[PDB]
Amino acid sequence: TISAADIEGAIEDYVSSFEEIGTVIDAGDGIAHVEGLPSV
Amino acid sequence: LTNLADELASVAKLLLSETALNKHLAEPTDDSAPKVRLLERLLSDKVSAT
Repeated sequence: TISAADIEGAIEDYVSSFEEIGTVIDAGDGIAHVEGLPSV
Repeated sequence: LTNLADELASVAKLLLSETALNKHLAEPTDDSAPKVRLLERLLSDKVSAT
């Protein structure tokens, strides 16, 4: 299963494969945490 | 079965060594089509159909 750093490129495409919608991952006391929204 | 076990162990070793790829392949997602595409792109070379 040996593979060089070429695999790197793949993820750059994968992240580049993905409007921007995030998801609330927790909320409390007027503070929310949102995963996603890389361009925010 | 032995070949499948060896391939799976090698894949697990690769994922453990390559943290970022593991993160990308493991982050939960409603649509698994991108996950399948990347997995088959990176693995189809050195794994069996099963």
